[PDB]
Parts: sequence; structure tokens; C-alpha cells
Amino acid sequence: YKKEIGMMNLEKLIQDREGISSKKFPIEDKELLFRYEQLYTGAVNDVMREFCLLEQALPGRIKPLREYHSVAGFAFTVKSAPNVKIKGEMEYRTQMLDEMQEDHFVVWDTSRDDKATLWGGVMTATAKGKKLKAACIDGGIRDTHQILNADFPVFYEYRISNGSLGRCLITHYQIPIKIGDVTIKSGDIILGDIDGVLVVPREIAYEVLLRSEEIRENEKKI
Amino acid sequence: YKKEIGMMNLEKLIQDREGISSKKFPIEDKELLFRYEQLYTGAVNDVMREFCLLEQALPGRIKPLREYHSVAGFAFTVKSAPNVKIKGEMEYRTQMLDEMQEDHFVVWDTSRDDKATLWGGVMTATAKGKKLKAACIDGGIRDTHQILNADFPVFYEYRISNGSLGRCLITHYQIPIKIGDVTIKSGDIILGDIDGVLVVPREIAYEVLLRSEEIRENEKKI
Amino acid sequence: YKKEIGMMNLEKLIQDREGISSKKFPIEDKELLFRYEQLYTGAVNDVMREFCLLEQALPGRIKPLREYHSVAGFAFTVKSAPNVKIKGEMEYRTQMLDEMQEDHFVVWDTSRDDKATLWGGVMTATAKGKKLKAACIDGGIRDTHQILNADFPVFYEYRISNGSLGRCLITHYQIPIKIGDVTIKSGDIILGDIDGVLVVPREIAYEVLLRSEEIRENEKKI
Amino acid sequence: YKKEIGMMNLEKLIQDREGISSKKFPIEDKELLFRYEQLYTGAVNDVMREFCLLEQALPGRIKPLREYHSVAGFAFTVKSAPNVKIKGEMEYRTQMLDEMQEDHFVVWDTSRDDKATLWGGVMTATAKGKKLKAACIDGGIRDTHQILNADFPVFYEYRISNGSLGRCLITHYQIPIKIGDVTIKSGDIILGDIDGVLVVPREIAYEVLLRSEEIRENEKKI
Amino acid sequence: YKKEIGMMNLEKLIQDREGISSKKFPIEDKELLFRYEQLYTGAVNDVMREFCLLEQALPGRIKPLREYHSVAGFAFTVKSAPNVKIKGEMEYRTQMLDEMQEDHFVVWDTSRDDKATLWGGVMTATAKGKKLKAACIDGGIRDTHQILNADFPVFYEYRISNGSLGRCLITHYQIPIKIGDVTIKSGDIILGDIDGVLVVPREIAYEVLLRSEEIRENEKKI
Amino acid sequence: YKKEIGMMNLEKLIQDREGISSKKFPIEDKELLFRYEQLYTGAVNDVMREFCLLEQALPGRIKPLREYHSVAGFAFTVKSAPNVKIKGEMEYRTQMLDEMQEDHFVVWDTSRDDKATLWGGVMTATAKGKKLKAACIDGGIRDTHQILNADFPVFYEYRISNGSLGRCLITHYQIPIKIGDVTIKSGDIILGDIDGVLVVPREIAYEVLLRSEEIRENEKKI
Repeated sequence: YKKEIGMMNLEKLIQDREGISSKKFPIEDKELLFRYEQLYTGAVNDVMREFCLLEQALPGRIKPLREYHSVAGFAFTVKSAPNVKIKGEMEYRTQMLDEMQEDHFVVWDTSRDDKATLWGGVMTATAKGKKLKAACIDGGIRDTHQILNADFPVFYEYRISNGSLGRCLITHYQIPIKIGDVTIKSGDIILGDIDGVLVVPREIAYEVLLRSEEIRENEKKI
Repeated sequence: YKKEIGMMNLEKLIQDREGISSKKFPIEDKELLFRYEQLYTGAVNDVMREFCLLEQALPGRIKPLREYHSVAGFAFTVKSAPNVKIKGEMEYRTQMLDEMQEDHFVVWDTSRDDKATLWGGVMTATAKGKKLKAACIDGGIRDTHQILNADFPVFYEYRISNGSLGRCLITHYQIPIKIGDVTIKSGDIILGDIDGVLVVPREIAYEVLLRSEEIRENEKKI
Repeated sequence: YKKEIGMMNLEKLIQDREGISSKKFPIEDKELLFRYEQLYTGAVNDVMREFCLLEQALPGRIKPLREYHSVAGFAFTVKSAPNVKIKGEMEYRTQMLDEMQEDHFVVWDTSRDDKATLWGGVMTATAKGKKLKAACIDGGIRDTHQILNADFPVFYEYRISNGSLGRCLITHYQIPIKIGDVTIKSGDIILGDIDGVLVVPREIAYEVLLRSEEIRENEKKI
Repeated sequence: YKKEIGMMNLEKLIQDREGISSKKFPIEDKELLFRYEQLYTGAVNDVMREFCLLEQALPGRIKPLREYHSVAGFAFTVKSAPNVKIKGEMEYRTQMLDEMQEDHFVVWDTSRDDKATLWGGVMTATAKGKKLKAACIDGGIRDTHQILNADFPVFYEYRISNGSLGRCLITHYQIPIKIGDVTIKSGDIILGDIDGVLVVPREIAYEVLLRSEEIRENEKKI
Repeated sequence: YKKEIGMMNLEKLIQDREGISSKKFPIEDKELLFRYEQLYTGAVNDVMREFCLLEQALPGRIKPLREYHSVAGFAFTVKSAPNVKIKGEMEYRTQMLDEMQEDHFVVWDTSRDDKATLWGGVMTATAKGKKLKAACIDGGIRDTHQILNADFPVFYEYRISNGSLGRCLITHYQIPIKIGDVTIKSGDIILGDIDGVLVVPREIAYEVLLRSEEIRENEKKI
Repeated sequence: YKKEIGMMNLEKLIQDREGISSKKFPIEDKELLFRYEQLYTGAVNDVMREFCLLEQALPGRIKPLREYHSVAGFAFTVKSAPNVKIKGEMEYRTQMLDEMQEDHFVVWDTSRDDKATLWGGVMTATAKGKKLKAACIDGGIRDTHQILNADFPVFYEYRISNGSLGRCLITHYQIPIKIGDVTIKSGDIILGDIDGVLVVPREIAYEVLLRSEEIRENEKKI
């Protein structure tokens, strides 16, 4: 069964699922992020309803470590799963850390891991030093005293003392991932605040920003 | 099959489930609420055990937005469910808002909706202006910065940025509803604090109050 | 807040979610259904992957009462939710039954009701007399001896003896509904067999049929 | 805190929860059971709705091992929970088996145990020899080849090969138990068939029987 | 079937599951606890990985009432389950309270009770007076205003106003219990902080302490 | 943080988790499997209790497609997870199929995938041609008509028509995996029947067989 794939017509599907938008914005990247941070997630969420997008929020199990005001960044996706295997990983993890840059917003698909943590004090200190914006973990975190002391926004599901080593393995990073109902791609605009994490597709990020600001200004006057 | 309903004897069931108590209290409504707010929910819960009522608390998934002291009000019930249909609703929603009065305590059955919110900044500002006591949502809330700034007690399950429009529809209000194990009827005494939300049937609300105060005074002396 | 809806641009969303396809097929309706019944659900599922549709199957909790071969029909959608209210309903239910016609495939959204049943012996006998194709209930069924004796395909979640009266209420029918990840609209082609229930959007039903038959013939020769 | 219990008025609660009905029936016990076995569980369920009883069915997770016709018996309640402790138990188990008599219907509350089984080949052979009617286990069973060969009706949740020894312990038997929404007391009439298990309180069992038979005869003529 | 147990060889299993370590430490008990309280749970968790122990943390559903720094104590295990039976209990409860001593850390297996609470204001005041270290409840708590005012560390799952009386019963205490993936025995070292509760087997508690301190000192220098 | 791993002592952990037993049996492989197929899973499960092994059964969500008698094979482990990424996989899948040999028993960890299937008609026909014994999928299957016609034992969780392509990706095979509470390694003896799937560690497989046969013979005489 290698002729079965050739019997299929998957070119349109591969482009739809694995295609990444290299679209440039009419404004600077930091200006785009700063202007998004002047909006609530609910307001941006309602705007994307007008674009017929109803499943852009991370699931309700995701909660912020503090009652944050809006923080915006560009998606850096990570994919892991519970795994008994221990060896390896350094090749994936060390290469992954080198690709994390300033203004990245980590979005981590843990394959619904409920036993271990994927983000702790070392990851937080590394992300702070690289000037990342925040991290959204669909799973466990630990070393929360160190995380709080670092003043680094973190969105998570639960907290436990079990480490990742010997319990999970990273399999991919900077690929499209799916958490809850929303698909996240590298470079998407990620917005998080007191009411969770929101995903804005990069192709409409500038248009969604202008529409959200336009709604915000009309509400004050009306 | 319209003779099947006539073949049934449902008069006793309809009165038991849909019957509303129009009982008046020997004291003023605001005095009843104020005296209930001098009691912990656990103390009132134990008293209703003596009335053979073991399922009067909202389920443990309900949590307060702040570590509230006791807040009491009269139940204003709302019923919604996830729904793809968008149009309509204004007839239900505008009529519903007009019936919300001072000292009401909103109890919202969302049909276990886990994707959208039913209570946000607009509902909170509306409830504050009408001098409602609190709101208990078996589901999602958003605009939490606005909710906290309004100093309005809110009990909820989760937080997410998805709005209700296009994801849920209100089907009924001011009818008997069931959340978890407890049935809530309009006019029931609703008590909420740091340990969740409690339902006191209106027919025994005054007797439960006197018994709870009597227990409270005997504990101090013994 | 009635100017807020006028401040929104929801025309595109309403058409996308509530729009129904009145597309006619190049073949007779019964020929379309019969040709779909010569295909497995997995084969039709793989074809819609080529259309970039990955969430067209009813959730895995849906199981067939018997190990059926493929049965196809046109979607008749029903929406209900758990409800304490008893009175009314006849207006909704009697009008609903009159609209069920030959070759309809009932798809019932129960709002994840886990306490009562929505389909029993009376509904089955009614559906058999009207020459419906099958029924898919995202919830409970009962009178299974009568259902099996009627030779009527039924897909369901669980079985329990609690009836719908006094525990649930129908709120809508023949509207778009959402069960699991898939949205079902009236007139969609519904295909069910031993491996669950599948939804084919009416707008591509004829093209999906030809592609599925083309794949089936190429597999035999290769 | 031993004066706190004396400060409470729990006599009414203890009688309501722990009181057992010693009511005799106007007919023989075996005639009562045989006449109940001529009715479907859904029909008896609807009759108890007229008695304002809406939560008399075992939860939908309970399923029959075979598509049984109606089997009726008198409730023999058992209570266990997952437990690491191994020693003891014989005092509880041997005394428990001696109290199982003819026409008993075992209803087993396992405290939602999902790791081990409470009913296997030895219990089935013991129940067959004592002429019990059936067994309803809110948990796991095993030795299913032996159970099927014994022709003994069994209602259960799941099947697994883990035994009870070293994983669970029986703590009580012949006491009131609660499974799902229904409370079961010793001597209650237990009815099970293809659509699950149903509980009829002993105090109304004869009146429910006459009403169910009356409904059944009126349906045939109308 | 009393020869079946004699046919089994369970001596090794009984010693493994019910055996309690009476090992003495080379240092004072309070010095062992104080030195453990200078470590984070994640650091001690990683050390026990070197001992091939990967399931020593309480499940992620356990959360602290406050963002505690490390608190350590010796395990006092309690086992309860939901139960309709009310009478008795005083014999178990009064004897249980007398055995709670200074520096005990209560670990309570509630058999996954989701309806009632096992720890409130009276238990907290009793534990404070006996100089217990903390309490970990795999279930509900109430009287949280009193708990917070007592400055007593509490780890829990949810909060609700339903009391234990009439809804649960204690069946055992000071026996081996299992919560989530971890087995807890009396005398085990229990460590809790902002990231949950951790179990250190008493037999390796001193060796785990020295290794954790050795790792901590090497990290500062490297 | 590459010195942190060198600061750890993980050699004992890696050998415990990733070590594979190359132990040879005193009898032929097919004789070992045939003699295991003369035993029920519950009997072998009880024997491993004497070895202090209480978590050797696959979780209760695993069910057989037919009421099988005992089938035994050597574990061939597979690991996958839900994934949006489509490309690749052939390198993993084609190499994986070449390593499947006669008398293998596939045990598939899907990372709790609830949306897609991992085993269908093509995998079944491939496994039949290679003379595999059975397949245990902790997830979805499809093409069940083809599976039943092939007379190939299959243990699974649910059935759905969604294929694996575009919804999951295989990441590892022939590594240690963990499903539920049990860890499965390549070469372990896998036993499945009407009551689920059981894992016998290869190091004790021959001793467990002799003890199980000894118990079986003593039961007939006593």
C-alpha cells in the first residue's frame, strides 16, 4: 500500500493544513503586538465572528497564572505526548530552544498529558532571557514560585511536581497543532489575558486589528 | 399519540415540578436576605439536612470569582443550550432583562455548555444598574476585568473569550431548572459565599433561617 | 444594547451558519441514496478528506444497534435539552412529526442528555410508517425489543428506561445542529453503518459520490 | 465535638434514609415478581412518573450482558470501594453470602471502581445455586464465559481481568446505597431488561404493578 | 470458597502492600521535616526519579488553598467513601482523632467523592490544636474562611457546602491508601507546596533528602 | 542546560524503563503461546498477584470485537498521537510493517486519540498475511465488516469512520509504552479474551504459566 497514497488527491489538503502564511504586515511587528495588547480577548473574539470564525479560543481548561492584562505574541508551536522512552530528545530540545526568538508566544500541545509538566523554572528563565512574550501549556507546570518571580505570563491547565523527563517526549515543534477546537500555526497572533488565550490567523491579523479598534472607538461614542 | 397523554395522570407531577410557591414571609424581603448573609453556607446546608434535604448545593464545579462573604438573593432562573441558530433571541433576551429586578440572584443553566460564555461585562453592568445581588453561571464568563471592577458577585465554572452569539441560545427563563443535583425555582432563596452556591426552597426559607440562627447562638455558648 | 447588534456585521456569519443548500442532484434522490449505500463510511470519509473536510463523522460515542450495512438518508435535524418544564411541547412535537417524510434520516442533538431517552417504540413505529431510513440519537433510547422487531436502523449512545416526558424538551427542529465536531443541516446526506454515522454536505454530495465510486473501482483493478 | 450531634435533630433524616419498609404484599412474592416480568422497564418507569419519581433508573452506564427480557427480584445491596488493604474481608464476605436467598437481585455499589471486578464465575455459580434472580454491578465483571454458560442475568459497566482481592474491599451490605441518581434499599423491587435496571420502592410496588398492568391493557384496546 | 485463599500464595503480596516501615532516621524527626521544607517539590520529585520512582505525586486535581512554601509532615492516612448510611461513625471518628499527633500530615482518600466535604472548620481547629502540619483532601472542603483564618495548609480538589454527615462514611484510617497513581502509607514523608503534594517513602526519606540537598548545592555553584 | 543531565544519575532509570528482556524460554515459542491460550485471563491475572503485580491489565475501556477465547502473542508496541502534520510517515510506517512477524500481538498506544482510527481493513489484511495473533488498539477502528470477515482478533475502544491520515501520526514503534496503568515492552506475552487484554512480563512468563496451570489442575480436584 504505497500506490494508495498516489491514488489519493491530497495536495489541496496538505496546503490547507501544513501551509504557513508568510504575509507581511503594513506596520512593524512590535506595533502590531502593542496595538493588540490594548484590546480585550472577548472584543477580538467577537470581531472574528464576523469572519465566520467561531472556534479560535483555546479551550476553557486553560487558565492564567495571574489576572493578566492583554499580552500578544507570535505563535511558537510545540508538540509532545506521554512517553516511556527517555533517551534522545536533546537533539529536538536544543534545536528547539535556539529557534525561540523575541516576541514569541509558546503554544504547547501536550497530547492531553495529565501526569507530568512541560514548563518549569528553567524554561521560564530561558524564555525571559530570549524576551519571549508568554507561554500557553495545555498541561502541567511546576516551579511556580520561580515562574511568578520571573514576571513571565503563563497559561496552563494544572500544576504538579512530576517532571517531563521519563514521562513525556517532544516529537515536533513549529508545526501546525490543534488544541481543543482551534488549530495553531507558527506566526499566528496569540492573545492572552484574564479570560484565556485566543488565536488570530496571521492572514487576517491586520484586518482583525483595524476592525477591533474601530468597534472599540464606536462603543465609547455610542 | 395524543391520547397517550390523556391516558397518563400527570397532574400531580406537573404541580410538583412546575408549581411555584407564592408564600409571603413574616419579615421584609430585605431583612430575610440580610439575616441570611450573616450565616455561612455550610451552616445553612446542615440545617436543611434536618429537613431531609441532602442535595441543595450547586455542584462543586461552581466556584466564586472572589472569596466572598455570604450574599443572598431571590432566584432568577435562566435556561440556555449550545445552538448553531443565531437569529431571534432578542424577543427572549429583551423581555428577560425587563423582568430582572432588585435583589434577584441569577441562576443560569447552560445545558453544560463548555464552548461559550453566558455572562460578561454588559450583563454585569446591567445587573449592577438593576441592583441584583449576584449571578451563578453553570458555564463560562468573560470580560472579567470589567466584572471585578463592578464589584458584582459572580459564581462560575470556567472563563473563555468565546461569546454567546452564534454558539448558544436562551430557550427559557423564570422556569424551574436543574443544575447538578439541585432543582432551582423562581423565588427560592439563593445563598453564595467562598464555598459555592446554596438553594433554600422558598416554602421553608423562614423556618431554615430561624433554625440556622438558633444553632449559631447555641454554638457560641457551648 | 440593541444598537450593539446593529454595530456588528453578522450577515456573512448568518448565511454561513443558517444557510441551507437547495441544490438539486443530476440523479433521482432514491438513486443517490442507493448508490451511497453501496459504499463504506470509511471510503466516503477518506474522499471528503480531499475536500479538506476532516470533521464530518459523528463522535465515537455513537454506536449502531446492529452491525448494519450502509444506510443513507437526508438529514432531519432535531434539537432538545434536559429540562424540568413539562407543559407545552405538543405544538412542537406534533408539527415536527408531520414534517418527517420518506427517506429522512433523523439526527438528534440532545444537548448531551445522559438521564433520559429521546427515541423509543412509538417514535420507531412512527418512523417506519413514514418510511424513514434511520435515526441517530446523541443520547438514550429505550423499548429496544420493539426497535429491533421493527427492523429500523438506530444509532445511539446509551440505553435507559427513563422517558423524555418530565426530563427533556424539544426546542427546535430542522435547524442546523452541532454534534461533536460536525455540523448537520437539513437535507445533508447522512450515511451510517457498522462504524458510525457520517455527514456529507448537500452541496458536494454528488461530487463525493462520483469520487468515492471512482476510488472503489480503481482499488479492485489495482 | 460530641455535643454537636446532640445539638442536631437528625431523627427524621435517619428514618428517611435508613428506614426499611417491612410492608407485605396482597399477593405472593413470586407472583409479584412474575407479574412484573410481564412488563417493560420503560412502562414501569413511566408509571412511577405519576408518583412524582423521576430518578428511579440505574445510570445509563449500566448495560446488560444479553438482550434480556424482564427479570425481577428483591434488592440485595452491597457496598465496596477501592482499597489497598487485603486482610480481613472473610468475616464480611462469608456472612454476606449466607444472607443471599432465593429471588434476590444483587445491586452492587463499587464506589465507582474502574480498576477491578466485583463479580465473576464463583459469585455467579454461588448465585445460581441459591436461585438468585440477577446481579447489577456498577463496575467490572470477569469470567464472562462462565457467566454466559450459567444463564444468569448480569448487568454491568465494563469487563476487565483484574480481581477484587488486593484492589477493593466490601465495607457494607444490606444497607441503603446510592448509584447514579437512585437510592436502593433492601427489599425494593428491582426490574432489569434490555434497557437497563429499574428500582421500584417496596412501599408502592403493588400499586405501581396494578397501574402498569392497567396502562398495558388500555393501550392494546386504544 | 475458603480453600481458594489457602490455595493462593499471598504472603509476599500482603507484606508488600500492608507492610509498614518502622525505620528510624539518623536525625531528629523535626530536623528531617525542617530540612525537607527547604526544598521545592519538583526538586525532590526529580531525585526520586533516580530511584526509579515516577508516580510519587498526588494527582494534578489536587491544588493548594494558598501559594504555600514547602510544608513537610508524616502521613496520617484516612479512607472514606460516599455512603447513605448515617449511624455509627463516632467509634471510628473519635478513635481517629485521638491518634492524630503533632507533625502529622493528613492524606484523605475520599473514594473520589464529588458531592460532600471531608474537611471543614472543626477539623482544621482540631488539627491546629494538635499541631498537625497540613491536610491533603482528595475531595471537597468547606468553612474556608475559618480555614484561612487558622493559617493551616490545606490541599484539596473542590469546595462545596455539603457536609459529610449523611453523604459519606469513614471506613479506615492509618492503612495504606491509593490516590491517583501513588500509594501512601502511614509514616511516609509528605511534602506539599505551590505545585501540589508529594510522597516520599519512609525507607528512602533520609537518602532522598541528602541527594536533594546535594543537587541543590551543586546547582548554585554550576 | 546540558550539564543538568550530567548532574543527574539516570542510568538505573533508563535500564528499568528502556531495558528489554532477551530471556529464552525452556519451551518453544508456539508451545508457550498455545499453553497460555488454554487459560482464562482472570486466572493468569490472579497468579501475577502472587508476584506483587496488580496493574497488568489493559484498562476497562478496551473491549473485544467478539467474545473471544484466549489468544496469546508477543507484544509489538506502536505509539502514535493526534497530529495536524500529514507529510512523512511512510518512512516510519513501511519500516514498521516489515518488522511485524508471525505470532506478534500489536499493542497500540494512540495517546488517547478520540477522533480517528489507527486500525482498519488494510492493517487487518496485512496482519493476517503475516500470521499475527491479534491487535489491541487503545482507540478507534473502522472497516469492521472487513475485520470480522478476516477472522482476526481485535481489541479496541470505539469505532468511527475517520481515518488516521491527516489526524494522527506514528512517532515510535517497538519501544516501551504505557496504556492505562500497565507498561508494555516488546516481547512481553499478551493474552486477550472476552474480558480484555492482559500483559505478562517476559521475564516471568514461563513461571507464571506453570503456576497458572498448577492452580488450574488443583481447582478441578478440589
